[PDB]
Amino acid sequence: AMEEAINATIQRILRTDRGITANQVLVDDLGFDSLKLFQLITELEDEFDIAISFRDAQNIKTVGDVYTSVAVWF
Repeated sequence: AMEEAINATIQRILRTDRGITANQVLVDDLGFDSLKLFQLITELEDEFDIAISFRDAQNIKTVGDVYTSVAVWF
């Protein structure tokens, strides 16, 4: 639900219909680069009306880490 929305945002940014799962490494598995990671953080801040610290954004490695970064607000 929250997760489905995060997956949709991930898919929109990467322009893919591939399935998204919590174990996927953003860079190694999904092909995020620095621009697309910036898009992800800022899109989610705007989508969910939340804020994610730079430090936490730095430390996000997997899809699951993205879920728990948003989950803390809900």
